Amino acid sequence: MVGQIAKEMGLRAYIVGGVVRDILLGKEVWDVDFVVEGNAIELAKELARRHGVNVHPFPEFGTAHLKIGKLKLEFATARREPASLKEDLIRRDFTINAMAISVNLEDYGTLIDYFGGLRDLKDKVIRVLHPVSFIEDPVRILRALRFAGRLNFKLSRSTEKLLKQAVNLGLLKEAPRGRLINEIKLALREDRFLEILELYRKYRVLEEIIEGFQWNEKVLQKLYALRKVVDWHALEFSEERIDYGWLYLLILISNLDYERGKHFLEEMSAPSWVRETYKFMKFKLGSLKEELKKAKENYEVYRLLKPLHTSVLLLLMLEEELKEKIKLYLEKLRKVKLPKEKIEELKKELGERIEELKREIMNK
Ligand SMILES: Nc1ncnc2c1ncn2[C@@H]1O[C@H](COP(=O)(O)OP(=O)(O)OP(=O)(O)O)[C@@H](O)[C@H]1O
Ligand SMILES: [Mg+2]
Repeated sequence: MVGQIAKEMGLRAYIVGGVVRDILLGKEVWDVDFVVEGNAIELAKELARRHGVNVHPFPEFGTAHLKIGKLKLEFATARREPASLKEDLIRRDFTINAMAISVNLEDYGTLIDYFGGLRDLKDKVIRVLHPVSFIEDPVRILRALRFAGRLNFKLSRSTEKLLKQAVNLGLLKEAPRGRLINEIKLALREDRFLEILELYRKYRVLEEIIEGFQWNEKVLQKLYALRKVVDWHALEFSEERIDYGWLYLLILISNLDYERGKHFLEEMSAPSWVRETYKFMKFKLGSLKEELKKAKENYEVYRLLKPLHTSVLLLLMLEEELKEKIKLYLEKLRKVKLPKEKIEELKKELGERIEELKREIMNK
């Protein structure tokens, strides 16, 4: 694979970063990151050569990206931004991300841990490499929590102190906006994203990001309830799955004004249906809940929930009194079908009579 060419080219290549951590944690990963002492670009192009695949070079970044099957390989030259592996490693964020495993033939299968990344790994501890790490790259403030959210890891004393410092220093607000938005977009893709929100509330990061944002108990409660509803729905219908991460985000921004909220969602590069759910949540949701509680017949609820998005209904299952109604619509009302002969007798305006018969049968 690599070590052959690394030996033939006299270079030294290493599997580096999150991939190594995932391997140690027994995680399946098809995305592989390499750091090389040598010329990594030529090594990558020669790998792509021998394998006969296509290689995208990046002279500016001094890196190369090549894909074999659905497996993606990124090769990078060791750099301090020559530079030894250690110097390339210490510039990264955390200890568990700071390790490497050699693919070179002599040392193959050797985990190289300078900073005790394995020590901090087994202790479930997120730890920065250097004391200025948060000031250096503010994104890490969020990142740590995310990892701490994902793996259920605790922040070390030093790390927590530095993090709280950098947060109180407000460096988060003066951080590059794009990278922050990216980190947030990556955070919501987590299944542990709710716990990440717990850490967010704990260290108050969102208050330093979004305009006029604060925390109250009702939002948190509706977030737990949201987790319940999401778990139940994901349990019942496996083919109806959507992205639930945005729903929590819509819960958080619920109390905020429409203008800045819309601007924020457009700033997040959010999907259509999400922002549509937001606009529908602001204005039309109140009268929706009103007329929903005012519905005597099941068919009326069917008519009301028919044009609605599924996410809107899932969001509507948060109400206790509306639970059985939503569950009824999902598991019964919308599954109703008809025979042939009846349609033929109706044909001797069509959809009207169809909805009429729907009204007839769905009330049983
Ligand atoms: N903001 C950052 N500061 C320093 N190093 C970083 C930063 N972001 C990523 N890295 C380094 O890049 C490597 C992989 O990048 P990435 O941000 O995808 O993290 P990851 O471990 O791959 O997370 P995931 O497995 O969830 O994708 C990490 O091991 C880390 O050392
Ligand atoms: Mg990765």
